[PDB]
Formats: sequence, structure tokens, C-alpha cells
Amino acid sequence: FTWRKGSLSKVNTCYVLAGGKSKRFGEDKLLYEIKGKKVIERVYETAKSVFKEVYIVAKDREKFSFLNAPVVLDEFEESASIIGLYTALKHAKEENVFVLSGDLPLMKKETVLYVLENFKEPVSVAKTEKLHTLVGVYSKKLLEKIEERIKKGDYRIWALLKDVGYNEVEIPEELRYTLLNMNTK
Repeated sequence: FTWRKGSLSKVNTCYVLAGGKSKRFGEDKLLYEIKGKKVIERVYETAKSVFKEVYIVAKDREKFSFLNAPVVLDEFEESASIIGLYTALKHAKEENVFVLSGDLPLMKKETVLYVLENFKEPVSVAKTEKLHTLVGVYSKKLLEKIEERIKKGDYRIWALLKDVGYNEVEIPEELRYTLLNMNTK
């Protein structure tokens, strides 16, 4: 739970995935990139309200100096979510860590806490209409398997999860909007 870190949940660390180079293109790409910085800033602050330690996973440290946060370096050239996950788990200092995508503009601590309350090994991820592979608790014990699949070239987190097994945390109706992304023209 959030109010006292380390009491109700043993998951004390969270990794906020910032990704690599921008993948959004078009005339309005700058609007999304600029708004995107405020978004990850908010996700980071939300995470800090729940966890004792929060790290930003990114390929460029100076690119996120504005967050005044510790960065765990993603040293790969390719930009894939599974690589950010690998980077997070490799760094993990505890058996289970939270993973949170940095592009969720409406994330609220209650959503994170509900997932923590319903955590079950080896992975528990948020589920609305969509499976939120990057909103959940992952076990460091998955490192070997993740590394194996990436090595074999399969970057699909869906395939990874079917392989290792996973638990869906059905997000309560009033918290489903907290998992939306930024879009809409």
C-alpha cells in the first residue's frame, strides 16, 4: 500500500519505462513529445508516492535529467518494451518489482495499489479491455526466460507472458480510465 512504504506490500521498488527514441511521427509529433515529458513526470511522482525507490529506465540519461531521478541505463540500440523489462529485472534488488510505463497520463496511485494488493507470482498485470503488460509486478526469477526469448529474437511480451504464465488483475470500473494513453487529434 502507499501510505507507509514497506508495510502492506514487500514490493518496495518500481521501474518507470521511458523507452528509446520517439516513435510518434507526423505534423503534431512535437505536441506529443512535449506533453509526453509532463506525462512521465507525473507517472514518476505517482510511483514515488507508493514506492521507497523508483528508477527511470531509458537509453539516454541526460534526456531525462529533468526528472531529477536515478536512471537505469538501457544499453541496447533496439527500442522494444521487452528490452526495457529485461533492463529493469537485471537491475532489480528485490525478488518482485513494479513496472510502470511512462506514457500513462491518467495513472493514479490507487491503481498501482490495487495491483499490489492483488499480486500473485510470477507476474500480475493490469487488465481493462486491454492487457497492460507494462503495468504490474514482475518477478526477477523471470530474467533467465526473458533473456532466452530476446536472445532467440522473440520480442513479444505477449509470448513471454504465455510462456512464463501470468495473472490478470481486473481493474475496477472507476480506475479503468487511469490506464488510457494520450491521443486524439
